[PDB]
Amino acid sequence: ELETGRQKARGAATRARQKQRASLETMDKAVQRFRLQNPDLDSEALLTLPLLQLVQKLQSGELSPEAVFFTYLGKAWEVNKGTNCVTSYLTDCETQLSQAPRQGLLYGVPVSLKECFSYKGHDSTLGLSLNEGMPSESDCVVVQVLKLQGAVPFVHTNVPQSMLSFDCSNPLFGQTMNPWKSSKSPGGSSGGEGALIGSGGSPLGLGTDIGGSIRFPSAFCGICGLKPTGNRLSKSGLKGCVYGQTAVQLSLGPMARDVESLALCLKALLCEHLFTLDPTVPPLPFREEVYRSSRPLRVGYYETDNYTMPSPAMRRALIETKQRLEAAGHTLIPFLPNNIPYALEVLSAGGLFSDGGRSFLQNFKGDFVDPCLGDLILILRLPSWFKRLLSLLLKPLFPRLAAFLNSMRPRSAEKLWKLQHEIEMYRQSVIAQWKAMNLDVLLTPMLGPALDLNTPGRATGAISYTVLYNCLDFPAGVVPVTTVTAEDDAQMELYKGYFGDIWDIILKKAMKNSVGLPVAVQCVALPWQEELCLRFMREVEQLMTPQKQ
Amino acid sequence: GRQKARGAATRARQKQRASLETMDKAVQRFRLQNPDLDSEALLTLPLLQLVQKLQSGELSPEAVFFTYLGKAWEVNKGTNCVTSYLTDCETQLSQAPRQGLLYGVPVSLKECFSYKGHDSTLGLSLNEGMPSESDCVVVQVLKLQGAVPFVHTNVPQSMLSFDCSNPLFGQTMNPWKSSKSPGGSSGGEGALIGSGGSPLGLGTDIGGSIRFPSAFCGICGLKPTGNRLSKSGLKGCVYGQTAVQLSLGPMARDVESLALCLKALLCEHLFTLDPTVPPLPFREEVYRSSRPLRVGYYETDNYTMPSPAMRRALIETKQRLEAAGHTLIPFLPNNIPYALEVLSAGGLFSDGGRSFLQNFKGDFVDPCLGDLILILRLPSWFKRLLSLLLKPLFPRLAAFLNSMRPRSAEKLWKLQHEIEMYRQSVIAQWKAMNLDVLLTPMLGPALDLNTPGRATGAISYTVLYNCLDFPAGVVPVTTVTAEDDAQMELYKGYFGDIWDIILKKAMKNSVGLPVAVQCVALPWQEELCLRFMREVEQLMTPQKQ
Repeated sequence: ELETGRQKARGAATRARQKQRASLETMDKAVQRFRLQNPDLDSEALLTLPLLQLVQKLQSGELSPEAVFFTYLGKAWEVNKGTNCVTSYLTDCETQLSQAPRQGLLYGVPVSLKECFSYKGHDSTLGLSLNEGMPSESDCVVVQVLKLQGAVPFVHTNVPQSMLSFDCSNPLFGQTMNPWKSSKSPGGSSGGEGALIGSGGSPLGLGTDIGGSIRFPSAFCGICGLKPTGNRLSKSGLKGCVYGQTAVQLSLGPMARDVESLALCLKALLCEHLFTLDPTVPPLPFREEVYRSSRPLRVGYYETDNYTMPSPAMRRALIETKQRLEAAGHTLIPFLPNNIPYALEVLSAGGLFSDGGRSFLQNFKGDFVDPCLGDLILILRLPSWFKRLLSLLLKPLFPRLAAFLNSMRPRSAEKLWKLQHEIEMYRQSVIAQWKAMNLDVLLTPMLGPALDLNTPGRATGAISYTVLYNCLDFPAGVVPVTTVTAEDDAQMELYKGYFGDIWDIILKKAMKNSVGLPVAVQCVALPWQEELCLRFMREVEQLMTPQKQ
Repeated sequence: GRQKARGAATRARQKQRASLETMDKAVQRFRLQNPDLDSEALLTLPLLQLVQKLQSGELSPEAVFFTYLGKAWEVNKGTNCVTSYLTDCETQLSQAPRQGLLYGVPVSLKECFSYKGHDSTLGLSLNEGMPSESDCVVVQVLKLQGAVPFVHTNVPQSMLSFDCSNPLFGQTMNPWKSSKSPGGSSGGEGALIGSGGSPLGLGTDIGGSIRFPSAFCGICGLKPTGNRLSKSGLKGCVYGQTAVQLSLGPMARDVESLALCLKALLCEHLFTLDPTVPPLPFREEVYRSSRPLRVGYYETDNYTMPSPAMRRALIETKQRLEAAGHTLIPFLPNNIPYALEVLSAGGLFSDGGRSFLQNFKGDFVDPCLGDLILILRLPSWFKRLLSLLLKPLFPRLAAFLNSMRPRSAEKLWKLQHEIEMYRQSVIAQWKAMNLDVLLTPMLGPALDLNTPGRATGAISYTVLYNCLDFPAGVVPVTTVTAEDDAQMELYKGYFGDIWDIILKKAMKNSVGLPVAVQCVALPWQEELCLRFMREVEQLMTPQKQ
């Protein structure tokens, strides 16, 4: 196919960057006009309040919806100067401020949206040139339900190009940076949400997750998030670059400063509004008594998946939370899901690249390839025979690289059926394993601390803690527990990895210079048991960081 | 290479013979020891009253079990629907949980519902002599709810048919007319329940397998949303096909029995034993509701011309629904030919049926399957060649034959996304008209034996709602009058191809056969679908309530 150059892509970028500048300029001029009429307002007293108190003050009338909106809008503008997390300001959000239903459970709460969520008259670019100049006709289902619950969506946050990366850079809107350290990644693909919420710019945000896209940004930026069962929320109206892929399940969920906020958001979304607008979502209301329950829990755990070697901080975080849960009265049981290498190398990789990434590569024609994507584009473009040959060559010395590369080959519809059946069986397998040890819930090390910029796309193996539960389709949440100590960073010199392939070499360098950065833990429950998962997350939060309760 | 098949067929016939002999000796023992017991009053009792007398202790579980077992054995003589007698039942009978909602209730299972120590042959050789080492999930919950599964019921070969014959156990017959097919693939269940051999049964449905036998034999059936109930442990031909949703559901004499069955399944035990199933309890408030309904309806899908019996059945219920204060609204799903020919056909045969064909290595092809097997065996270049050669003459056959060609994984995604968009487009219409529920004709009456496999276009009324993945249920509303049967001489179809020809002959000579109607609701609204079925039953056959 004839080369079309980069001209159309270059023009798109400048247009996108302008829409970015104009958004920020409108925000600034809107908040300066508010402060010229309300100098009395205390910003810091407002901005430090937890979402639960904030929302109940909006209800009591002690705080006006205009006050909370323009303070957070101002905070958002300020944190954006150092992080670059906002791509667009939602123009007609001020008309929503006045229309907001007073009885709505999220009344007057400013909510941030990952760019993939479509908003009327706005681009969902995904960092992809061919998607710019393409305003959405409608608000997507979840946006509509947020609005109906009194919430105020106000910003689109940055993604990495295409969203198939856990970094946060794209040739259109640039690179998002971690609010704790300029050199570090905020995570991805919901990275903008991580940088914004993490630095106090938003009390609540929404992201998507297919391989760790909610949990990576949450852990890297020291906030918490929840990836629920795939079809617990409406996926309707969401921009993606590949459609009709059901093997590995894509899901969306809340990201917030504390877990109590997450359970509020989940309760707000799970209502008649959602179930009517998207009838394909099972009408499962938020089970309150399960979330509030204070019974002792049988908690499974592991210190390592025996695939990606945890950092000393990850290991330390896991053991510390494991020990404090035993002291709390919970029974802790060693548990490790069988055949993890299988789940990732053939089930996950194969489920995401069944077509050999052909449909995926369509979005990159005549476009730039952002450096934060690594060689993923270069590798996927190679012919099937070359992917096979290279895989066989690599198999003796580099086993991980071999199996991943082989699964990125196109197969028939027949072999897709086989694959989807094998995922169903593996799901049944881990559930059986789960029940035999009679677990309530599961505790997992969460990848951390934040990796250096432009490294995540070169260390794919690190998704082995997150993508496992998109494949299994289990509700999985992430909660911050500790920060990197000086002792933790020194031990990184004595980090070898389990395989010693080029992924481990890059990951060893990426986690250095990380003192004072946050490290999180992962909480996992059985499918449809997100209220159980939140209850467990609430416990973990209470024992590790009790300031948030 | 037919030695294996002849052996498998011989062995299966011995097991079926011994199954029936065990049954006979068991019922003769109980009848002689309990001669005082009134069997006739027992069998005509509606299931709701039957469990009520069982929970109160007015009737014993031993009483209801062997009374039904005797009837099952007797009706089997004219239908050939029982494939196997599940011997564990007699010990499980004594060990039934007293608190269970289905305590002492005998349940009949389709052969694909795997039961410990028994085969799920599906009419294939390669599955004979391979007993299940485990009860499937739904079978477990039934037992945990006090139910007693007693028999395995016959299916057409490979289960991809709405007839009911296989080389192992032979042909199943409609309990109303010997020359008629009982429908399929839950054909055994249709015949058994249809003549009072069982109060309750379980079937599967990929394209009408619950709704065809229920309509043909004159009983109630429900096809829920694919994943409302646990599919774990079910035997099938091809695994991993998710585009067109496979569903399982109850089959019984009245809709009240279906609701009681669904309430029993939608419990703690099902959700614990299969956590992949969304824990949606049975919403009593919805099923029991009596608010007027905005009812969508159509008399024809403009793809398969309904029989005069069908058309009358549709309008009559529509009329009584209007008379009962329900507002009736003309409604038709968009692009039905597109949904059948490219989506539904392509969904089931994305791989050209290669995986389906593997089960037929060295096996007999039952006449009831028609030309399906040799048509699939054709190479894709030749499937394509015939496709656009037949295109000018018979578009239906041409568009089906093309959709039975192998695709790449890339092409499946494209097709899966088209199914997701179509599902959203039909919902968009549904909301635009503000519908509660949808009324649909149900292909009937029963077709003659060996013609369902030669009239593939007749799946139109059923398969569409597997493609949409909507809860759909049938309720018998009328019977074929000689007047209706006479008008079948004027039936032409919309295309006049062989599918229209075979169907014209097959539906003839049907006086006295049951005609049903179809109730459709939105995904996960099974209890609303049952509420509608309850209404349709009450207005058309008030004696059932």
